[PDB]
Amino acid sequence: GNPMWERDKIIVLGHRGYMAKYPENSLLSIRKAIEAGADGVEIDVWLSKDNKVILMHAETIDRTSNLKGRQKEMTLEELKKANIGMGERIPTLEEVFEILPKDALLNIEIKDRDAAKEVARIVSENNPERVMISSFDIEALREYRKYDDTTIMGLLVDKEETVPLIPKLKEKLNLWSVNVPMEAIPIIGFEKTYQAIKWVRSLGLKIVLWTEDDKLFYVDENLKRLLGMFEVVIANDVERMVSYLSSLGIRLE
Repeated sequence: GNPMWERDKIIVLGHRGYMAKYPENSLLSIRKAIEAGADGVEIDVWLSKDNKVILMHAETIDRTSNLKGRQKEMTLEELKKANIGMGERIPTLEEVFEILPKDALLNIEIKDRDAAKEVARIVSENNPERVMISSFDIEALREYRKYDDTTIMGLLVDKEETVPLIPKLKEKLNLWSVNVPMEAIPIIGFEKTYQAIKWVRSLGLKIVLWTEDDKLFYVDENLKRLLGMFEVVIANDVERMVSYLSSLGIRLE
């Protein structure tokens, strides 16, 4: 189907660019991720008051920037006025596609269903084959699918009750993957998590693994025990992940 995401090699993306070492959701972290050997990056996007797709994880700029405010209620000039760490400014999605290699993977996490239209447009101009759209918000995935029905799409899951719904969401939304947090292993148990992933894969879905704490990849060799059950890992520390996967012999470089 899609040779950019369907590989025999494990895909490594940097979480918010490279948030273990550089400012999150910044243009600097993105370049740094690619140079450390990431296949690409995951970013969080919202829609600004004046209709620009901007990168930011939280619903306010309090925590990562020196200013305050809800970015949905602000314009792009007011936002390019923040410092998000190391002199970086809040980037727009267009700036991200300018910075990235034209072949580099981009996992856009839509945090704002209002952004779906603009995200689909920008994406159609910038080589969609290398884009994955994901969201915890099903209505954001649904809205995205009104504009673009071919781009690779992943459902992010943070609640146990979403899992039985996956077969129907797969059909409603033409899902390629389910994006699973490593935190599920402690919270619901390793074996339950394993069986759940096995079941999702039996539906013909691929698996993206993410986490808020890269320790959870390495403790109790959680990721090693899942070898063969994931296509993509989203790592806060790209260098550590690339080395680790090299050390297992499964991913070159």
